[PDB]
Amino acid sequence: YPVFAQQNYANPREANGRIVCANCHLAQKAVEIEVPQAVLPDTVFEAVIELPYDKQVKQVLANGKKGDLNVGMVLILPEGFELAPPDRVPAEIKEKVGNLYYQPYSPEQKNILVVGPVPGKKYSEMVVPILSPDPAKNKNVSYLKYPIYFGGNRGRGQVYPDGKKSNNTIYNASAAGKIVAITALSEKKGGFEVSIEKANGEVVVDKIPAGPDLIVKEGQTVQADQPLTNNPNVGGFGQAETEIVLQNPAR
Amino acid sequence: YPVFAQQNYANPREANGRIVCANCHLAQKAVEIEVPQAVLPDTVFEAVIELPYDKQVKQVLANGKKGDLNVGMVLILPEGFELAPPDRVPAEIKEKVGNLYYQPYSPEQKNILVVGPVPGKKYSEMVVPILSPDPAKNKNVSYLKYPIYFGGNRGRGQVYPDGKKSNNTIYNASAAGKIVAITALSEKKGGFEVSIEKANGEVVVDKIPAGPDLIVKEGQTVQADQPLTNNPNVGGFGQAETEIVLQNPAR
Amino acid sequence: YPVFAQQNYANPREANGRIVCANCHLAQKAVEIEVPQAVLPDTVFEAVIELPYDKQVKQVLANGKKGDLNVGMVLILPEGFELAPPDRVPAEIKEKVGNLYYQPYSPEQKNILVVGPVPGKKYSEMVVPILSPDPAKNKNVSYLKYPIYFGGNRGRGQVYPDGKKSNNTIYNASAAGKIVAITALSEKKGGFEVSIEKANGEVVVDKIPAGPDLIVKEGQTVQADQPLTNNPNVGGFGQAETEIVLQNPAR
Ligand code: HEM
Ligand code: HEM
Ligand code: HEM
Repeated sequence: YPVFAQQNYANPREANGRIVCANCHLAQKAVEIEVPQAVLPDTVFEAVIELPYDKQVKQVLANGKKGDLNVGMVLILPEGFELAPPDRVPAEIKEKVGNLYYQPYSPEQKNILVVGPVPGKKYSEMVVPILSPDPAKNKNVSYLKYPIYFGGNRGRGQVYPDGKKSNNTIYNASAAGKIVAITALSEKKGGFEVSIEKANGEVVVDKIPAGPDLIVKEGQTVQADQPLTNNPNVGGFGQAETEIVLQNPAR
Repeated sequence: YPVFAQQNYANPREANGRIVCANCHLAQKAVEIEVPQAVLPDTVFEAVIELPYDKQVKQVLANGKKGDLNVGMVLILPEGFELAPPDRVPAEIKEKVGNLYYQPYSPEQKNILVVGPVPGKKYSEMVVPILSPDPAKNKNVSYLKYPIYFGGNRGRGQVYPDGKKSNNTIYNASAAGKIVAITALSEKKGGFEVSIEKANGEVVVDKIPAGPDLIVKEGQTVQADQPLTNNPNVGGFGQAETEIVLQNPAR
Repeated sequence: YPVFAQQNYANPREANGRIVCANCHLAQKAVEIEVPQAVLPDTVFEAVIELPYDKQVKQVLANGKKGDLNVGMVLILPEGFELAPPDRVPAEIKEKVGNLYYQPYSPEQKNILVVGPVPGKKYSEMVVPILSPDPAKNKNVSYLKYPIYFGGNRGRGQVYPDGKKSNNTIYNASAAGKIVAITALSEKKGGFEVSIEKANGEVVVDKIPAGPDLIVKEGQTVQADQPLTNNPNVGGFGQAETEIVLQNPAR
């Protein structure tokens, strides 16, 4: 979740421009963002983001069951830009925003906003109220064309903060050998146990949680790291970059 | 504690199933819950929950020493279901339950119960006396197969409501540089103070409470937010789910 | 803006005499400046500048729309000359000067004045109240014929300090190929996305902000750097040079 990024990465955007969500949300899926080409200083504007996907397709949940997807994002704005205060957000805009609670990536990064998890059904499109800075009061900001970086995700990740794989990813053979057995993990607790008899005769047992479907058969020989299941993931992460000009007014 | 969730989260369960304890109890540790396949209306059934862990493995305590772990949990029951009143719990069951005090998440949420902190050595397994609602009198409940969500934790968390870290977690360098000095935080209580000479001459001192162990030496160089200690945490949070059929008496 | 020059160029005039505004305001447009041929020591005189342009012609704004042009300038006076303080400017002149706030290029360069952005509608002609030095006190100056350099602009520039293009300039193809598609960058705010399929099947997408007009069509084949739009710029930067004699009054 955005909280996983926050708790494990001080900067959500890596040197090459990759947003850290990608370190765990391994599938790529297009997203979009639009902001006005230009805005006056100390003015509230809207950032409209889209995280499209097929609402009819459900995902594997942590409990192994199928369910709806949820969305989240991280928006990296120029230094000085901030989430617009509620007292600066017009009712018409609060209406478009809805019941969302944008938060700064950290108290020391008010220019980086996150939100989520929130229902994909209702928030595949979101509006972010942003307050532009004033170069006349903030020496760290100028009347320039500034880049804006966006990262948007839908669906559960493939790996956890501890490095363990979630049940929403591909599982591969720990060793090469003949599959001598495939046992159902339980009755309520789905999953499987794949026994691989190595060339030396030792048997290893690979545990596979419920979620992914097996693509291997008993008696089948597999190579080490060969996929033993398909990929159950139906979600993905996408990035988009845009820009905005902080106008320099004067009459 | 379960109270932290109560004081900070209105709903302990998020849309995808994640239970809020996960926000501060970063370690994942399986748990189990079992209830009868079905139950008649207005009847007391027992929910048996387990929070297994090696009782021989001591955890880091707040004072810096190693000691026993406590357990806690949040149980999400369908509306209408509540803790069975004492006058409805048979002597036999009260004896199994023990001196546990299950409390509603809030006065308006009797269908959500919590317990803890309580000694894991004595409560690694618990019995919760539940009273099934009566569709005949409660129109908000019907004869359906109802889900039951459980979240159980053992061991101290890694972060508090305000973001501060406990001493039962990993401490990382607050800045990149070379460790020019490592001093004891407390002469007698342990803990450390690692002085890091930044790449700009400026020296910073990172305080490390007693509890975790240092994995860096004097003169060593470290990167921004690089592990200065191990991860002392031996506990964990886990979620389990189940279901029960609210039976309609024939005749 | 004049501030871009101030923040990026220590000296607004290069050795060859080109004024730094020209590094970003690529269209040359005549300007005029007049100062009397001579002035007495410690005397307030006027510099009358003209930044002519067709007031009926609107320019492209940063937001993509059309609007008025702002003007600004840099005035390089001989060492010792400065903006005449208010107490030394006759109401007659202050009235001509209007509500303009001439400022030194930097605190150390009182002899170099800048102003703007200000509306060209009202300030296409400006009056600058200058105080001549006195070789009797400022021995760094004498009774000579001194050069004066002027740089005046109107309209938005073509490139920012970081090299990014503004939307008030020509956009060219990033690579040679055939335009396989042209879509709106913004559904309601304009702008375009030109898809160029180059020889080896690869496709690149050039983003053109709202402002310039496309001079190309889908199905058309272009060459690298070939203009994809017109030049929306209707403003311009001009320089002028004059001189003034610091008189040595009979004694
Ligand atoms: C970082 C800014 C970031 C975003 C964006 C993000 C979003 C996100 C959402 C919306 C969910 C819920 C999806 C759903 O369909 O329910 C979610 C879930 C998981 N994430 Fe995530 N996530 C971001 C970053 C990261 C990082 C850096 C990690 C881990 C270190 C990570 C991992 C995961 C995992 C695992 C899940 C699934 C949780 C589960 O229910 O099993 N994410 N993320
Ligand atoms: C919510 C339902 C929830 C549970 C379950 C839970 C349990 C729990 C226990 C039983 C302890 C004590 C364990 C021990 O060995 O002493 C405990 C301790 C801490 N918790 Fe917790 N906790 C739940 C939720 C949360 C939340 C949301 C936070 C904070 C915002 C949180 C944090 C912590 C921390 C830190 C501790 C350590 C306290 C200390 O001894 O210093 N918990 N929790
Ligand atoms: C320096 C002495 C200098 C002057 C004079 C000048 C003036 C100027 C004005 C008055 C404007 C506003 C015009 C309008 O119609 O809105 C303006 C705008 C831009 N400038 Fe400029 N400018 C001078 C110098 C420079 C320099 C050296 C740069 C860049 C490093 C530069 C660039 C631009 C750009 C681009 C703009 C457009 C800003 C926008 O509205 O998007 N100028 N300048």
